Amino acid sequence: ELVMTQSPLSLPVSLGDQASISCRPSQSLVHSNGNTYLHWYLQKPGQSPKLLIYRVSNRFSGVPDRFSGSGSGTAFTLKISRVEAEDLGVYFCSQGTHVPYTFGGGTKLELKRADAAPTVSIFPPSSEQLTSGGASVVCFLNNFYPKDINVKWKIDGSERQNGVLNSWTDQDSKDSTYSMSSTLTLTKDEYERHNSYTCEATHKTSTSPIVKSFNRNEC
Amino acid sequence: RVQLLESGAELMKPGASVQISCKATGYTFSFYWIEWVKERPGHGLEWIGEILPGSGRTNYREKFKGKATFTADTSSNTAYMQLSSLTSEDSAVYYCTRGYSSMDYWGQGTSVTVSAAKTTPPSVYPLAPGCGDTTGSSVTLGCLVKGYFPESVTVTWNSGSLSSSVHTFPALLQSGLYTMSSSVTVPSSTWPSQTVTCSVAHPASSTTVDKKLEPSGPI
Ligand SMILES: O=S(=O)(O)CCNC(CO)(CO)CO
Repeated sequence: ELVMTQSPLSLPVSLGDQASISCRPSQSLVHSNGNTYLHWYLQKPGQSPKLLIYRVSNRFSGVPDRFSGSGSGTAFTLKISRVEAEDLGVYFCSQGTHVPYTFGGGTKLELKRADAAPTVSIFPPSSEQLTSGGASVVCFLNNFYPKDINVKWKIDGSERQNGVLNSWTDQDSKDSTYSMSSTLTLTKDEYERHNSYTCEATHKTSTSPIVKSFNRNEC
Repeated sequence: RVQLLESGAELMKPGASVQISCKATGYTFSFYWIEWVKERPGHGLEWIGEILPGSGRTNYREKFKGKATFTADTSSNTAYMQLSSLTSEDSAVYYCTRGYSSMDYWGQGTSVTVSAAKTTPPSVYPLAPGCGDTTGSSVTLGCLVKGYFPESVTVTWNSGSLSSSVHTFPALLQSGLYTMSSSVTVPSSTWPSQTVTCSVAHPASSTTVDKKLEPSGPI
């Protein structure tokens, strides 16, 4: 089908700045009837999406005048003349010309701040948990910016990928930072086959990972 | 004053079928399509299909033919989607929307969660430093809240008296059970000299569990 490539994935702004968001369908959206069914929406956390612009350039009732859309062919653009606090959230485009209708992957409009390295804390399994035969190793990576971050687990120096659960917070209202929790779960049996457990955080603020580790024998 | 009102959250066993409703008010029902959209964490938005009430007309996304079935009742102004043979891939928020020349009004969404689990209170595990490490001027503590069903727990750190400092990491469903975590950062002057407790409420099992945070080994 028609793939809707939306850029950027993340758009940091200061309130008052202009913002521009791009949607490029993988083919023309002009319907046989002459209409171009390309639309823009904003979704706020835990709310449904809301329409902003319909058929390329038409501002929907109740939508602030600072929103506008334009474009043609395979290049369409949503412009916000001055970003206000009510505009933060996830933007996406949809096309309704070709079945199946498709959506862009989203653009997160968020607040720009100074880069901040994560505060990284690692914890071995609880005595309480090991008693039940389980073993979850937890790594918090707190108060970092930008949101983009990667966590790698190593067991005795070897990378491990399966059994990992990652969860991110939304941008902090006071800090404008992000945090993430990464949990490696193994059986108590497997946990006991190894000594060194390491979480490594790769983030813009370092050319080398922030590494936190422990050795099971000493915990 | 167009409104689309969807049915409530569903908790379904694998292999079951569910029917989601969508009651339209504020416009002429047979004049617009009803669109069905799937919002799955880590995926974005995926269109399922649309129905034009009263006309016999539908368009389905190909991979949903055989899986989703749309009906619409022009007497009650209600549209329905049935999803059959439910699996873990079907856990998502489903939206209905009006369609015709944009998805101009969206329902509030219906959460469907697919699991074999019974109501299960969480296991609450303390996350505190140990391993012979030396604490800095601030210490990060946490609670891992694992293996619960269904959603919604609340973690409170000693009554709420932090001025957070607290990070709440959104739950993730894996293998039919939820897991979340919560961290707090306190000055080293306050802990472990004074008591830090995480209180974890799970209204669905009518349970509350308090864990006092203590070192996990030598500090
Ligand atoms: O633009 S949307 O509101 O997503 C649906 C448009 N569907 C039509 C169907 O024939 C165009 O392809 C117009 O009603």
